[PDB]
Amino acid sequence: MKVHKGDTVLVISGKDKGAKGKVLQAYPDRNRVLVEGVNRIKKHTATQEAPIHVSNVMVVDSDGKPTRIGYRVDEETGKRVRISKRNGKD
Amino acid sequence: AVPKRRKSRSNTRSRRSQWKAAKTELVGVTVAGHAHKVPRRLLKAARLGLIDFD
Amino acid sequence: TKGKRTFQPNNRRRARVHGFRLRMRTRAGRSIVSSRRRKGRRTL
Amino acid sequence: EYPSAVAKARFVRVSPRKARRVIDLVRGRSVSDALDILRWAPQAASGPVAKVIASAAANAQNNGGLDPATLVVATVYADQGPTAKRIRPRAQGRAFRIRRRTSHITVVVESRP
RNA sequence: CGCGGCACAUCCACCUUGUGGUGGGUGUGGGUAGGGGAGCGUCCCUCAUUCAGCGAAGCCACCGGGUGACCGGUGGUGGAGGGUGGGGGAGUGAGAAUGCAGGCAUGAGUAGCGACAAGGCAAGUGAGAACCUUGCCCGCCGAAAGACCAAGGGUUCCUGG
RNA sequence: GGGAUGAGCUGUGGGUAGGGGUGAAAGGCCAAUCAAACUCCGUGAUAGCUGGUUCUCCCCGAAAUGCAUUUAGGUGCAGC
RNA sequence: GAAAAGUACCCCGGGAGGGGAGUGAAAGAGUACCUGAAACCGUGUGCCUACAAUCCGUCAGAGCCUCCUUUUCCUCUCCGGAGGAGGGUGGUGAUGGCGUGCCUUUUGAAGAAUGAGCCUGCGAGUCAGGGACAUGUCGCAAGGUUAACCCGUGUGGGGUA
Ligand SMILES: [Mg+2]
Ligand SMILES: [Mg+2]
Ligand SMILES: [Mg+2]
Ligand SMILES: [Mg+2]
Ligand SMILES: [Mg+2]
Ligand SMILES: [Mg+2]
Ligand SMILES: [Mg+2]
Ligand SMILES: [Mg+2]
Ligand SMILES: [Mg+2]
Ligand SMILES: [Mg+2]
Ligand SMILES: [Mg+2]
Ligand SMILES: [Mg+2]
Ligand SMILES: [Mg+2]
Ligand SMILES: [Mg+2]
Ligand SMILES: [Mg+2]
Ligand SMILES: [Mg+2]
Ligand SMILES: [Mg+2]
Ligand SMILES: [Mg+2]
Ligand SMILES: [Mg+2]
Ligand SMILES: [Mg+2]
Ligand SMILES: [Mg+2]
Ligand SMILES: [Mg+2]
Ligand SMILES: [Mg+2]
Ligand SMILES: [Mg+2]
Ligand SMILES: [Mg+2]
Ligand SMILES: [Mg+2]
Ligand SMILES: [Mg+2]
Ligand SMILES: [Mg+2]
Ligand SMILES: [Mg+2]
Ligand SMILES: [Mg+2]
Ligand SMILES: [Mg+2]
Ligand SMILES: [Mg+2]
Ligand SMILES: [Mg+2]
Ligand SMILES: [Mg+2]
Ligand SMILES: [Mg+2]
Ligand SMILES: [Mg+2]
Ligand SMILES: [Mg+2]
Ligand SMILES: [Mg+2]
Ligand SMILES: [Mg+2]
Ligand SMILES: [Mg+2]
Ligand SMILES: [Mg+2]
Ligand SMILES: [Mg+2]
Ligand SMILES: [Mg+2]
Ligand SMILES: [Mg+2]
Ligand SMILES: [Mg+2]
Ligand SMILES: [Mg+2]
Ligand SMILES: [Mg+2]
Ligand SMILES: [Mg+2]
Ligand SMILES: [Mg+2]
Repeated sequence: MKVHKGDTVLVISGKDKGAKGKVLQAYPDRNRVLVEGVNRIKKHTATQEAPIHVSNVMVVDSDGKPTRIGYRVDEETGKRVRISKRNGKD
Repeated sequence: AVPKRRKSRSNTRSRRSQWKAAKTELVGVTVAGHAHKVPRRLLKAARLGLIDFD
Repeated sequence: TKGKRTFQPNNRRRARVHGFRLRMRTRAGRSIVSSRRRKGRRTL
Repeated sequence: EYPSAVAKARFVRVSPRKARRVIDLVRGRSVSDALDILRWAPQAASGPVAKVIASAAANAQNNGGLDPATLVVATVYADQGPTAKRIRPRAQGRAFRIRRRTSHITVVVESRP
């Protein structure tokens, strides 16, 4: 994925469209993530979050608005660094 | 001797309706201060505590 | 022979008549085992 | 029209024709009158048929708040369920089919003076 | 024969005067084997167009239409594909093969429930006992219906469920 | 009911194979099958024979005779 | 089912199964689960049926039941249609007449000749080829046409043997 555990995300589709939360756990072989506060499930005892598909969230770029995310060879270690589109940071 | 033809819906239902259970008569019993209902041939044993009412 | 049936089991005679080391002695038997590997039988 | 209660009994391992012989005794009778007809009926299907009238009388009193002395068996029938198939070996290498029939039993008791 | 609808052949009139159309006479129209002509419905593709989560298909019901195969409307159910027109292609239409597969009736709550040693009571256990437990009684085998191996079987043995 | 110290019965292991075996001989038997076993392939064998062959309407509409036939319940040609 | 959010808790029951709650857009999706056809099996209800001989239909036809409508009346009259009279749908059918199943195969079958218990699904003139004969139709025309092959992203262009 391009979405990791510590990332905060914006829900862009679904019932909770517009909610900003952060990923609690990532499930790469299902393309699903757990975001805190979204699609709360009233499960019968014996409410927590359900996982949503990763195509319904976008990573927030630490300057407000969400973004598609890109890569950048840092030229000093040889490992790609996950950088933001729309004004190009981290 | 096998049957020659299958019976119609009218002919199988007329015979089959005569397979029916005969219900029994029930009379009244008061034992230990409790009103029950038993068949009349069990009336002596109901008055002697020999019948379980479940 | 009243009451006697065709299959009287004996495990040493199943192996000496139908077993692996008899199949592998003649060409007819090697072609049977090669054609049961080819079909996919678990038992040869 | 009248306040009622429904209890169903699914996958009862009683043949549907044998169930219907013993519900003909209690159709339209009151619940007190039907539980003791089914108490003294010698047939074996009277066991399961009595428990569904009893669980219909319980749902009327508990879940509906209805008077037990005014309940009557308004509607009872026995449908059928799935049938398991078996084999009974017969003479000279014949094999015949044996059927295990099941029943669905519905009781609608209603409250009326 | 009378009155009204349809179809086919032929004749007479015309409108690009047979590729045809319209109108008017007369004649004809039972039909198996079989020959010729013209169509309905299902599916897929192409072009054009038009519907559809404000509910496609499929299904069910009611009301209607056509000369037939069949069609349309409206509603219920349902949850994602259809309708029309010019063309193209068919795994294109079943009631019969002692056809094949699956589901279900009829016989019918009927035959049967596997030897001619034979069970009974008391107590127990349990939601439930003719059949399980324990005790006593009665009966049957006793060159086996007792006790051991072999072949064969393969965990069926024991304990707790 | 026959034999029941014998041309006896039986156990275990072995041998003989399909126009071949084996047979105190019945065409018996050779894995519930035998006047030539079973299985797979040639193979979708072939059948002048029996059966089946699925929506519609419009128009016309037979024949069961002749001749020949290893032919007579088939087919060629004529007739319709 | 989008997601297991697969029904906490209470009641009846030994359980199984259910009812109420609750989840879900929908349990008219509840691990027997998408849609849910027919055979077949019940329950409820309208009409008919216990003096009649029935290929089970068809035409004539009385009554009963149901739901809409024409004329004054309950004129509470905007009401309501309240009941009856007339008509009209829908269901049923006392009674009268007529009436020998379907298929196959035959000179001829309702035949006591054959096949079919029932429903659903499947199950039979196809394809190849510069083949053969005959035709409809299109292109070129005293000529018509290429085959293998070659070049192209293809259905296009070459290719006279
Ligand atoms: Mg998405
Ligand atoms: Mg046997
Ligand atoms: Mg005529
Ligand atoms: Mg005609
Ligand atoms: Mg014809
Ligand atoms: Mg709707
Ligand atoms: Mg389709
Ligand atoms: Mg229709
Ligand atoms: Mg519709
Ligand atoms: Mg629809
Ligand atoms: Mg369609
Ligand atoms: Mg088209
Ligand atoms: Mg076509
Ligand atoms: Mg077909
Ligand atoms: Mg069919
Ligand atoms: Mg059939
Ligand atoms: Mg069958
Ligand atoms: Mg009988
Ligand atoms: Mg008996
Ligand atoms: Mg026994
Ligand atoms: Mg006891
Ligand atoms: Mg003795
Ligand atoms: Mg044991
Ligand atoms: Mg044990
Ligand atoms: Mg003697
Ligand atoms: Mg003797
Ligand atoms: Mg002797
Ligand atoms: Mg021989
Ligand atoms: Mg001889
Ligand atoms: Mg034999
Ligand atoms: Mg031979
Ligand atoms: Mg060949
Ligand atoms: Mg053949
Ligand atoms: Mg004619
Ligand atoms: Mg002849
Ligand atoms: Mg000829
Ligand atoms: Mg529950
Ligand atoms: Mg509920
Ligand atoms: Mg809710
Ligand atoms: Mg739905
Ligand atoms: Mg089901
Ligand atoms: Mg379903
Ligand atoms: Mg009468
Ligand atoms: Mg007569
Ligand atoms: Mg004859
Ligand atoms: Mg004929
Ligand atoms: Mg017949
Ligand atoms: Mg007959
Ligand atoms: Mg028959």
